[PDB]
Amino acid sequence: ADQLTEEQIAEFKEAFSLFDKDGDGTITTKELGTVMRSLGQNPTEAELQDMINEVDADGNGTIDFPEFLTMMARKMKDTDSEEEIREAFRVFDKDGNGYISAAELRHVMTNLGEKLTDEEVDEMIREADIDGDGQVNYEEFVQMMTA
Amino acid sequence: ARRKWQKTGHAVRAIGRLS
Ligand SMILES: [Ca+2]
Ligand SMILES: [Ca+2]
Ligand SMILES: [Ca+2]
Ligand SMILES: [Ca+2]
Repeated sequence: ADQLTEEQIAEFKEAFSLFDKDGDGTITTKELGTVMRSLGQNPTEAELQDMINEVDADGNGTIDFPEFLTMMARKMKDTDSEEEIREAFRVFDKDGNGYISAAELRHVMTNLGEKLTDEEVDEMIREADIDGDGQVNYEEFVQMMTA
Repeated sequence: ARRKWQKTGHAVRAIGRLS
């Protein structure tokens, strides 16, 4: 499957829910801005609206799941994925040492709306640590952020 | 944990596509 699967749709819904923090079924400029700040970007008002406008098929000013899914499923050009992942690493690696610690991971995840347990943080670190050196580096993060 | 990484990655991907 290059094709859209039920599993993929369910994963995209889980991602949608991370944006739609009030659970009302639509992502507002306020909700999009909050997630972007958690990931280290402070978008302007017009950037948020201009971005929403490009995918806002029904013209209501906010993004519903159908619109989000269409965006995520699309066969695309210039997705900015590699560069966005590179940039996102910076909020994880807050001390700039090139590695994401357990504490660092826990901090970003809390900002994204989690309350992860110690076991989950430790498991997330261990899973990413494919070279087995005890730590999580940039290339390891990249593999997790395309899993 | 794997699904949590995937959710995070999909959020970043969504911001890229939106950008
Ligand atoms: Ca909402
Ligand atoms: Ca809409
Ligand atoms: Ca670090
Ligand atoms: Ca490692």
